[PDB]
Amino acid sequence: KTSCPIKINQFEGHFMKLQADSNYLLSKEYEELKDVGRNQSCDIALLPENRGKNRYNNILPYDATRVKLSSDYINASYIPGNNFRREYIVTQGPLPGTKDDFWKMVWEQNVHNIVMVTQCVEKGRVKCDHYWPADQDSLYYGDLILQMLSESVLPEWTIREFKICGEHRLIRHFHYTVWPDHGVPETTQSLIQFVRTVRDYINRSPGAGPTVVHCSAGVGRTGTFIALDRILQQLDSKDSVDIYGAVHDLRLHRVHMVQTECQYVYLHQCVRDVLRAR
Ligand SMILES: COC(=O)C(Cc1ccccc1)(Cc1ccc(NS(=O)(=O)O)cc1)C(=O)OC
Repeated sequence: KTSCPIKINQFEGHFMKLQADSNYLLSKEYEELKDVGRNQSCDIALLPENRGKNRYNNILPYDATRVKLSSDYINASYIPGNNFRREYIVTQGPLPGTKDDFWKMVWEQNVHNIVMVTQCVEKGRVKCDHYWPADQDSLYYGDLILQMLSESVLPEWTIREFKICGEHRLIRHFHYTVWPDHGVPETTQSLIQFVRTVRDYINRSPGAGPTVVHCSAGVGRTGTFIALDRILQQLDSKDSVDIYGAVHDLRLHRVHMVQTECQYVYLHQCVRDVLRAR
């Protein structure tokens, strides 16, 4: 199994079924995805030299799908989307000691858009280094110089633009700030409108490499972001929605994508609201 495609007109009822008896069928479903991708090794991320480069010792990219730096090690994975095979690069939240590698990756891979769906610290627990500059002052990261051009705060996300000088790119950073680790946003609408805003900018980024998405580990809130990005496009696009198949494809690429069942529920809730409203 692989893809479970649902007719738009059937989605609501189907979601109800999954929801019946304390989420019984949904629990069964989320559970079929448990073993997807589990055949794959992570030997490179385990090399001694790379140990300090992983934020979590049990969240490591598959060798088969990892992003290589042109010492080639970053904790990052290529991920297919609705449209192409290297549609996203998914990564952990940079560490103080990996932020130069992360920006080196952004530069080499031609990325114009970065989506961050973690806070750097939540309730005191560290999640992600503050790997861009505090303000308008420029900073080096390895052999790159970065300047923050602009920073617009909104209630639920902040959009920054960076200028990178390498060996003249404008990078847009999309920071959603109210997504609790291991949890889900307080509403469907907030993330639905964030994704739609991000997709709009990605749509307008002619020539861009992969979109970067990260959270803390780069699995749960990252994977939910991307599964949502994928499915909202199917909804505009198609007579079907494939949530199971989105999450399945993600898992073939990186461990634990969509990391709690409640994130999997929340995906179904978002489709349902978009479909109720239309
Ligand atoms: C050593 O680290 C772990 O075991 C963690 C988080 C954790 C949990 C309990 C105690 C310590 C760390 C790693 C982890 C996994 C998912 C997230 N959420 S995400 O940032 O949205 O992907 C954060 C952190 C985990 O859940 O692995 C499956």
